[PDB]
Amino acid sequence: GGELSLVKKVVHSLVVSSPGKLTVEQLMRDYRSAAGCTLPYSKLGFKDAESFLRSIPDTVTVTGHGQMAWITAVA
Amino acid sequence: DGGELSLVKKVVHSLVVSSPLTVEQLMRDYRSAAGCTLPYSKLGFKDAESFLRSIPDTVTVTGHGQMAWITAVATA
Repeated sequence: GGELSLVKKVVHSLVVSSPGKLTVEQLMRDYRSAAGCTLPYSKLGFKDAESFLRSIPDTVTVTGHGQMAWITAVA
Repeated sequence: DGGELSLVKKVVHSLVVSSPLTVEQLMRDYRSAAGCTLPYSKLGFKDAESFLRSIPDTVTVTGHGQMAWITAVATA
């Protein structure tokens, strides 16, 4: 019910709805357009998008580092 | 649909219960909290009131315009 839980569901929907595997920068752009606001990693306490995404392994998997790191839905 | 509306609702409901709101004040509190404008335009509505009237599970609108009064809707 909390905001973290709701953000995790939006991220998951965006990853699953992308046919091809996503980069951090593409997911970032997808969230900004679909929500009208930047992926809220800072509001949730993290220094950058990759740090937040690495904090939710129950939702996504991060492979690599930086803008071009891969983001894939949890198995 | 992917969960974006439910996230806007939760932010809005938190802001309304945490006041003692006009539509104007809700929009400034939303801007101050989320760092973005209340996304009524992206959701297809012509103004904030029309968006807020579209989510009666979350708020109720009394009056019209930016000075309409916004109150929270109780959970089950």
